[PDB]
Amino acid sequence: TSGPRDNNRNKWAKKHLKKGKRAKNSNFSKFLKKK
Amino acid sequence: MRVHTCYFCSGPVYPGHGIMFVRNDSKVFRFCRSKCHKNFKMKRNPRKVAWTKAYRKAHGKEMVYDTALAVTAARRNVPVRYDRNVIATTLNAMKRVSQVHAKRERLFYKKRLA
Amino acid sequence: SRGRGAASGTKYRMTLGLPVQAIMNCADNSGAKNLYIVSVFGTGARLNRLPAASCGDMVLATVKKGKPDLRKKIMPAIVVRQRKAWRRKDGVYLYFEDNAGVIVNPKGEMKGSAITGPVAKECADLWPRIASNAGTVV
Amino acid sequence: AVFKNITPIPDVNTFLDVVLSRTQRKTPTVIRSGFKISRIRGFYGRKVKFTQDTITEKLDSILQEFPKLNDIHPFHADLLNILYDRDHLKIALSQLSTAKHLVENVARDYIRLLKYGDSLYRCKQLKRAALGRMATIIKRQKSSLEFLEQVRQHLSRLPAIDPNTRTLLVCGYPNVGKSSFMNKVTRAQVDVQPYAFTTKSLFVGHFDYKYLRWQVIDTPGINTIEMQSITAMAHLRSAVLYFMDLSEMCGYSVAAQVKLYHSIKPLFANKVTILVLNKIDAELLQTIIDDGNVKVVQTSCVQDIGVMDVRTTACEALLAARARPACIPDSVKTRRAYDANDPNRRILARDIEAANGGAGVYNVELRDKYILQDPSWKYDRMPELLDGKNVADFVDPEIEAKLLALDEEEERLER
Amino acid sequence: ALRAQFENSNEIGVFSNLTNSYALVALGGSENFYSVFEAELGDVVPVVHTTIGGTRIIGRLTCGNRKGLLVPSSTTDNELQHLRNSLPDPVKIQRVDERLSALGNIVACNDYVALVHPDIERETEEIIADVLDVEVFRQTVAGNVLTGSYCALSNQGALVHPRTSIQEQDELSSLLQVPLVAGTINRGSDVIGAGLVVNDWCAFAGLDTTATELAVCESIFKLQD
Amino acid sequence: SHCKFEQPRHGSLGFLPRKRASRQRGKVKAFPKDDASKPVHLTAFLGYKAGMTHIVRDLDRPGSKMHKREILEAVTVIETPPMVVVGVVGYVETPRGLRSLTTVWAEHLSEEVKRRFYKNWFKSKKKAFTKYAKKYAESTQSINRELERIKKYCSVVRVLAHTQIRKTPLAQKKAHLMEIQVNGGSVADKVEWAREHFEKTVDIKSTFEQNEMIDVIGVTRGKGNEGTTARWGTKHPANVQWTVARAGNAGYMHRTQLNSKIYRIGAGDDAKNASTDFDATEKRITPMGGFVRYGVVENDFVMLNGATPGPVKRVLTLRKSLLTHTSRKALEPVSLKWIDTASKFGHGRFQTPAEAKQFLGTLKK
Amino acid sequence: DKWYKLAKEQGYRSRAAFKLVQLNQKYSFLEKAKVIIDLCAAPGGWLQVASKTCKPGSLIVGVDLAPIKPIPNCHTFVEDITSDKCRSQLRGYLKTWKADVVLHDGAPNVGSAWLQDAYGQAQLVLMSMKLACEFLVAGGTFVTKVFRSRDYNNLLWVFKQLFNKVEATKPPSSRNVSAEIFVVCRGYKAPKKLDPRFTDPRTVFEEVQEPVTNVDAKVFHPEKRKRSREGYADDDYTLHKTVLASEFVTANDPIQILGTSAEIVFPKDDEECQRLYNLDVTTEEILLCCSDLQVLGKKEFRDILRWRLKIRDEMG
RNA sequence: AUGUGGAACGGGGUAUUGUAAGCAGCUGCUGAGAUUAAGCCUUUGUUCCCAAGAUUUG
RNA sequence: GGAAGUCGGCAAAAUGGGAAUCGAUUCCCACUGUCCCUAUCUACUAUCUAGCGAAACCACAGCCUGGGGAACGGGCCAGGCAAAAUCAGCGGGGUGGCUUGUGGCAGCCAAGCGCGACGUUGCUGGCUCUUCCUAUCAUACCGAAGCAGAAUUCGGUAAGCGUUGGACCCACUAAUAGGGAGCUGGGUUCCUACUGAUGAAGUGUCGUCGCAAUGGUAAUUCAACUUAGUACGAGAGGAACCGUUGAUUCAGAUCAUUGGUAUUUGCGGCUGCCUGACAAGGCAAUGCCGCGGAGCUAUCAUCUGCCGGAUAACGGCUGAACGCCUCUAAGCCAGAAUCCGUGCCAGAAAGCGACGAUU
Repeated sequence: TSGPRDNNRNKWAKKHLKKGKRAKNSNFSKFLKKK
Repeated sequence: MRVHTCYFCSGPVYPGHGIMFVRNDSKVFRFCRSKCHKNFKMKRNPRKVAWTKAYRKAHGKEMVYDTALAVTAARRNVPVRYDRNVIATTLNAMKRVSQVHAKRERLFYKKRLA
Repeated sequence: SRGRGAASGTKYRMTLGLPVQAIMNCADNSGAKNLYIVSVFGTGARLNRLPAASCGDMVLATVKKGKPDLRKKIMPAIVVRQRKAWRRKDGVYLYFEDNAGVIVNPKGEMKGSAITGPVAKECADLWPRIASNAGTVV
Repeated sequence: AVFKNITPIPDVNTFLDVVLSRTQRKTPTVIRSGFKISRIRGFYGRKVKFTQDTITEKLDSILQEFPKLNDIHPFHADLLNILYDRDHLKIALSQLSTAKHLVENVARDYIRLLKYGDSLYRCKQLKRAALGRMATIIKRQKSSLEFLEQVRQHLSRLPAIDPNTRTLLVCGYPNVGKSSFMNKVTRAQVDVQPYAFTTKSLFVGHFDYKYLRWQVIDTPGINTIEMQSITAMAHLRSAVLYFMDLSEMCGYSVAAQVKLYHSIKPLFANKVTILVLNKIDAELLQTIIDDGNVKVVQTSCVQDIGVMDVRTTACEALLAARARPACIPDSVKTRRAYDANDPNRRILARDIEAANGGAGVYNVELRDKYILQDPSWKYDRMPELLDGKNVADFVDPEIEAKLLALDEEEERLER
Repeated sequence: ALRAQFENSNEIGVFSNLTNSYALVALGGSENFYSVFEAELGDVVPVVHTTIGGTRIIGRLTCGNRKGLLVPSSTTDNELQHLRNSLPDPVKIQRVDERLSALGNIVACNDYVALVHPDIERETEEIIADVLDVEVFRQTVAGNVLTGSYCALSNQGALVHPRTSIQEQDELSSLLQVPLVAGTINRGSDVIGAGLVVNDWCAFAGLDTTATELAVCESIFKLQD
Repeated sequence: SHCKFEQPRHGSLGFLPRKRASRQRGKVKAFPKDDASKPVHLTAFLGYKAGMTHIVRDLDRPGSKMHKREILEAVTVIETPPMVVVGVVGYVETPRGLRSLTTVWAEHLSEEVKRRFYKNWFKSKKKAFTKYAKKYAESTQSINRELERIKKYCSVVRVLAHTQIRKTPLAQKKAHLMEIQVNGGSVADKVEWAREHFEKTVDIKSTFEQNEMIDVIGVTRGKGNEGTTARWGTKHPANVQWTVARAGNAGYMHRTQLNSKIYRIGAGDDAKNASTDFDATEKRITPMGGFVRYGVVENDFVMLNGATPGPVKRVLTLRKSLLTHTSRKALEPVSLKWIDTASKFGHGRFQTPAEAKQFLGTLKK
Repeated sequence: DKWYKLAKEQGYRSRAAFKLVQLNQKYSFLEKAKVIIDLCAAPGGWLQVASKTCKPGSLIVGVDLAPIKPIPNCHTFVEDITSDKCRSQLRGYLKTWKADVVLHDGAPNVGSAWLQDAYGQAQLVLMSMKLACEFLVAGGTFVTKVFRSRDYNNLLWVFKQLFNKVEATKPPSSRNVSAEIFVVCRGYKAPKKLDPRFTDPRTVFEEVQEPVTNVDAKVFHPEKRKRSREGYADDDYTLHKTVLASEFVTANDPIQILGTSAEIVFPKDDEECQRLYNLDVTTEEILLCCSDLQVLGKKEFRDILRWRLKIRDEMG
C-alpha cells in the first residue's frame, strides 16, 4: 500500500484542503477570532 | 449506559469500573472492584462476609422494605415511549425519592441506636 | 481467502490469550472433544513472538481427542471463548471461564450444528454462521 | 476445462537469458583466489545447482499446466486431436521432460567433479562447462517450445465446455440460419457474415429456460472445421438442431441438406433432431420426416419468426429425453415498485447518501424516523442517569399521578 | 421472492429480521440493505435501523411476529428505548431474561404458532405466549435444536432441512397447521432461517440463492399474486 | 558476513540524543503558518496537567464498526486559568533567520511574572521593571516608537503571556512566561490587538473551542538512568558507533503528541462542568477526594483524548495544529454522555458524596 | 550418522535398511519368507536387503508412490499403496501363492502437530494391514514401523486379535531419539472372514470412555482452577443442568451430583419437593446455597451434605 | 527577609482492611476499630519559626 | 498459554509418577517465568562521604577516511576536523583493477589480414547482534505478452520499508531475496571510542524570553464497506480510482480503567512463644495465608505517528539536426514507497538577538 510520502496521497490530501473540508476550520477560527 | 449492581457488595457499578464474568451457564456476574472479584474467586458467601450490603440486608441490619412514593424502582422490561412531561416530572420524582429515602434512613438508624 | 475469509466486518484489537501449542475445548456437536493449536491466520513477521489468537480469530486446529473421521485434517477453527480478560471497546472487561472454539471449514461455515456454552459477540459478528448456529451469544 | 491458466512460454533465447540472469542476480558473485578451496568449490557448485533448479522449475511448470490428453473428457481429447495432433503434442511434451532429466544429469555430474577442484580456474570452467551444456540442451527444443506456445495461445481462446450439463448441439449447412438461431436463443454474440463457414470453430452459449441452464454448442457448418464439428456431436449428451434452408436462401439446396443430414444420421443417433425450415420468410424431405425424431418447425429467418417456439420445443424435447388471515396492507396492493427511471418513485436512503457525501461520510440520523408527537425534539438527548438512578426505570405515562398520591402521604407524616 | 446481500454476505437472515408488521435492519454497515428493504416495504410497514447490544446479528438475536417483539438480556436500555420509539404503539416489546440469549435461533414464530428450542425455560415459554399470543410447542427440527435458524416460518408456508424424513415432514406440518417443504437456501446451505426472511406477502433471500430455490420458496409461499 | 536473522532497529534514530531536556516548559519549535487573509487570532495556550479520568461518549463515526454505540475513552484534564498578556515581541526576517528586533512590556507587571526573573524573590529588592514603569508613566511617545518600529519593520508578532499560577492549587509561585505568535492579519493589526490586550487576561474559551485538533507538547516523566533493557528495548574489529544501543538517561525528554482532540472546555465558575445532557447529577470535574497529587480544579479546564506527556502538575503547551488534516476523526463532533469523577486514590466506587450517602447507611459521624 | 556412513559405503540406500537386516537377524523371519510384499518402499533400502538375504526367485514386491528403482526380483509398482489397480497387480502377481511376510515402511511428512504425524501413519499402517490381512496366508507375518501415541496401545490391541504373536522391538540402528517402534505380527490368525469392526476404523480408534471423573476433589476444593480440557459432557446442549431435590436426597451419589449439576431445584409441582421446601430443616441459607451450586464453598457443600443426611434420617 | 509565609501536629474528606479492645446482652454499641502520605486533597484549628550567617561578583 | 526455549524439561513446580521398549529411551497424562514477555519486591555490592590505602603495566603517547609498494601504523602524505577541567557506565579498539551468463572436437563459409570473426551443421553450524551493497522476494510506479476480467509471466527505475513461527520437511505471511565488514555443540582416537552527567571562560555581571548553523530522523503492510455482482465475460467468474473503517509490524508517550507486584510489613486470620489468672498487648532471620492503597508496569492496559519541491524508469508537447520525420540537440509537461526540504529530536557548551536590573 502507498505510504504518506506518496505524491498521490499528498495530491488528494491537498484536494481535501482545497474544498469545504477546511471551511469548517475557517469559520471555526472566525468564531473565536470574533468573540 | 446502565449503572449496574455488583454481585458481591451489591454496590453501584459504573462504566469502566470492575470486571464482568460469564459462566458456562451463560450467567453474567459483575464485580465492582478487585476485592469483590477475588473474594468471588475464593467463593466467600456474601451473606457471611460482613462488609456486603447483601449480608446487611439479610441479617436485619437494613430496612425490610421501602415502598417509598408508591413505587421506588424496578427493572422494567417493557420500554415506554419518550415524553417530556413524563420525563420532567419523573426527573422530579427522582429527587423526591432521595429526600424521602434519606429521611427514612435517618429515622431507621435513630430507632436502631436505642 | 481464509485470511479474513467471509468476515463480514472488521475486528477490533483484542487481548491475545491463546498462543500456539494451546489445548482448548470443542464447542460444537460435531463430535470432537479437544483441539490443539498449530498456527493462527494473519500473523506477520515478529521475531521470537509466539503466534496467538483471540475470540473470533481463525486458527489451524488438530483434534487431539475426538471422533476419528473428524481428525486427519488440519482444520480451521474459530476461537469463540477465551479465559484471558480482554477490554471490550465499550470499556467493560470480559473473560469466559474456559477457552472454547468450533471446527469450521476455510469458507466459514462449521461442520457442527449447535454451540454448547456462551458465544462471544465478537466471534458472532465476524462469523455470521456461528451467530446463526449459536444458542447463547454474550 | 478452462485452458486459460497456462503460463506463457518464452522462446529459447529469453528462456536462457531469464535463467542465466536469475543465476547471476540471486547468487553471490565475487570470489578471490586466496580463499579456501572448500569455499571456491561451494561457490561454483551453488551456481550450477541454482541454474539446474531454475531450469527444472520452469520446465515442470510447463509439464504440469498442460492438460494430460489421456486423463481428460474424450470430447476435449478428440477436439485436441483434430486441432493439435495428440502425437505431436505428446512428443513435444515428452521432449521437454527428457530435457528436464538431462539437465538434472549434467548438473549432478558437474557438481560431482567440482568436489575435486584444485584451483579457482578449474572450478570456473566446470561451471562454464556446466552452464553451456545446460544451455545447449535447452537450445535443442526450439521447435517444441515454439509449438507449445502456439498451442497455448489457441488453447486460451477455446470456449469452456461442460458436457456434464444439459446441452443442445446445433449443426447443419454453413450459414443456414443456425448462427441466427444461436444468436437469438443465447446471449453469445456469434458473428454472421456472407462469407461461408464464418464460425471457424465451435461456439458455446448458455441459455436459461425451464428453471435450468442449457449450454447450446454451435458447430461449424457442413475439412478440419467439419472434423471438429463431427467430434463435437460424437461424445455429448445433447440433441441435434439441424437447420435446413426451406427456401434455399442460404445458398444450399434443400435436397442436398436432406442428403447430408441422412448421411450424418449415424452420428446424430440417440438424439432428438429438429427439421427446422430455415429462411421460411426468405419429396426429399419426406424421407427425413419419416424418421419422426426430427421436429418440423418453421424458421422464418428473414422475419425472425418461430425461433423462440423452436427453442422452446427443443428444450422441452431435451428435458423429456433426459385461522391464518394474511392481512396484507391496502398500500401493498397498489404499491408502485421502486424503479429508478420513473419520476413517481419515492426516494431511498441510498439516494440521500450519494447526495450527502456517499459511503463513509453521510451520517444517517437514527432518530430521524421516530414515531413521535413532534419532529423538532427529534434530536433531543434523553437523560439516562440522575443521582445514581436511571431515568429509564421511572418512565411511566401516569407517573404524575403516583407523585400526587405520594404528596398527600408525606403531608400526613409531617403532621 | 427477492435476492439481496447485506454488505457482501449471503446470510441476510442473520443481519435482519422481518415480520408482518415491521422490518429490522442492521446499523453501521451499508444502508444499501436498508435501501432495498425500503424499496419493497417502505410504504407497508416501518423499517427500523436498529442494533441489539451493539451488535448486527439482530435477526438471529430477536424473534418476533406481527404482534410483539422480543429482545435478549444483553439488550441495552438505550437500544430498547430506541426500538420502542421507532415501532408504532400497537406493537409491544419485551425483554427476556433467558439463558439462551439467541432468541432468533431458539424460537421460530409466526403470527399464530411458534416452535421453540426443547430446553427453553418455563418462564420464557410463558412470557412468549403472553407477548406473542401464539401457541408454543417444544420440538426439534431434523433432530436439530435450533428451530429459528434451521426453519423459516410464514402464515402460508414454511421450509425445513432436506435431511428431514417424510414422516417428520408430515408431523411438523400437522403440528404447525401450515404447508411445509423440505428444501435449501443459498445454493445448498441448510441454514434456512439464516438465508431466508419471509413475511406473509414477500420473501427475501441471498443473492446466491439458485433460481430453482427461489421457485420453491415462491411455490410454498404463494407470492405470485 | 551478513546478518542471519534480521529485525527492525530496537530504537528510533530521530529521537536521540536521549539527554535530559534543557527546559521544564514545553517549547514551541513550530508555529502555524501565517496568513493575512484571516485577521488576528492566537495559536497556543499554557496549562497544567491536573489528572486524567475516563468518559463515555456516543460515537457518531460513519462507516465505523461501532457507529452509534457507547464508547469508553481515557481523558486528560488540564487546568487552564486565563493568562495575562504583558508583552509583545517583534521578529524581522533576515537572511540569517528570524531575529527579535525589539520587545515592549506592559506598565503593570504582577508579582506572578516578576518572580520568574529571580531565583530568590524574598532576598531581592524587587528592582526589576521599576525604571521601565517610570518611563512608561512619564512618556508614552517612546513606547509608541517601538510599537511603530514593530509594525513598520517586523514580520512576525508574538505576545509575551504568563499563566496565573496563583489561581491553580500549585505550591509553585513563579508564573510561566512564554511567547504566543499572533497569527493572522497585517503586522499593524497584530500590534493593535496586542496593545488593547495588554494587562488583560486571555482565556482558553477564546483560544480553543472544544472540537479542534491540537498538538500538546511537554517534557516527559523522568525514569532516571536506565540500562539498555528499558532504555532501548533490547532483548568485525571496529569502534562502537552511535547506532549501537547504550545505557543512559531514560525519561525527561521534550516530546510532542500530535492530533489531540478536546472533548470539553469547561468553565471554573460553572458548577455543571462535569454534568452532561445524559447525566444531570450536579458535579464538578474534580474527582471525589480531589485529584491525586494535584488538588481541586477550580478554574477553566480542558479535557483531551488519550494521554499527554509528563506527570501531574507539570506545565503543558497546547498549540493549534500546523497543518490542516481533515480526517473524519478530526472533523466529527463530540457529545459527552458521562464523566467519571470517582476516587482515583484507590478503587473508588461513588461519583459524589451526595449520591454515596443514600446507598450507605447513616454513618455514626 | 554412523549408519548413514555405513549405508553409503556398503551400498544400502538408507539406515532403515540396516534396521531391517538387524531385525531379520534377531527374529529370523525373512529368510523363510517366499512371498514378501513391501508397502511404502521408499527409498528402497528394505527391498535391497530383502532381495539380498532371501533366496533368488521369490515373490518380491515393492509398492510406493514414488518411482521405485527396480530392485532385483522385486516387482516395482509406482502407484498408490492401496489403489484398486495396484491391488489388482498384487493379485495378478500373487496368482496361486499368498502373501507370507508384508513389510511396511510408511513415513508421512513431518512438520505438523506431533499427534497428527503419529496418528497420520497410524491409519496408514492400519490401512496397510487391511490390505495385508486381505493378502496374507495362515501363519503369515506383518512387520512395520509405528510412532508411539495414545493410539499405539489400541493398534497393538487390534494386532493381538488379528495375529497370534506380537514381538514389537526397537533395533540399535533406529534413531533412539525418535519415537519409532518396529512391530512384528507373526502367526496370522486366518479368520473365517475379516471382521467389519476391525476393518472399519470408527470402531478401531473409538475413544474408550473412562471411569467417573475425579469430581469429588473439586467439590471438596471449589478453588484450584485445573484447566478442564476434556469436552462438553458428550453433547450436552445446556450446561445449566438441574437435579431434582427429592432425587438428590434419595440418591446414593451426592458428591457426583454436586460436582456435575449446577443447581438443585425444589419444584412446586412435585409434592415431595414442596414438602422438602416446607420442611423446617431446610433453611433460607441452604435454599440460597442450593439455588447456586457452582458458587459455593467447602463449608456450604459440607452443610448441604449434612442436610441431606438429616433428611435421610427423617424419611427412614 | 512578616507573608492570601512556611513548618510540626490536630480535624475533615478520600482510601485499605473488615465490624476491634472494652462495655456488655451470635447480637447491640459496630460498615466499627486500626492505618491514611511517607511522591492523596483541604484547613477562620492550635503551637512554633523566619525582616540571618558566609562566599563570588563593574 | 504450558517446553512453543534449548542440541535437551539445564534449573524450578507438580510429591516428581503412570504405561511401554532396551538405569537409558519413548509415549500419554501432570506441573511450572525455559519461553511468548517481561514486570514487580527485598538484602548486599556498585554511588557519595570520614579514615586508611595498593598492584599489574609503563620508549613516548593517544580521533577517523584514502594512500604510504610490505606490515599497514600512531607518528609520514592529502583531507575531515580540532577549546579547559571532569563524573558515572559499558568494553569496541591492544597478498592479480582478480571476480560474474552463455561447454569440448571437426567441417562449411569468409568482413578482411595460412589464419580468419559471428554464424551454420554434425555427438555423450546455529543462538542472539550494528551497519552497508543491489546483484529486488514483497511493497510503489512503468513497458511488453491470447494481457477480455480476475489471477499471472518477463523486463525497467527503485535498497525508503519489511523479509516469521515449528519438527529439506508444514504452515503463516504481501514476502518469508542474495551477500560484505558476545556464546556453544556434535565431529577424528591505562588511553581513545560509544552512551548519558556536570563544567571555568570572553560577549561589562546576573538573569528572562528567543533565533537556528549543523547533526539525526519514521512510519510500514494488509483487508473491510460501498464504487459491485457494476466495467469485462455465452457463461464461469469479476476488478479498479475517489471517499471511509479497522488491523500487522515499528516508533514515542501515559497509568482513568483492568491485570500483576507487596516492606504501607496497612488491616485481618492461623501456629507457636512471652506476664498467676478475665483480659491486655508484644515476639517469631519478611513464621504462614487472604486482601492490599500509592508507585512501578503490561501490543496483559490506553493514546499518538505530516506535506512541499527536484528527479529516475517511462508517457508526451514544440522542434531542428537531415526542406520529411523525430520526447532532445536548445526548451517544456506529466511522472516511483526515490533524493532534498517541512514536521519531529539535539542546540555550536569558542554562533547570535531582544529585554530587565545594575552594587
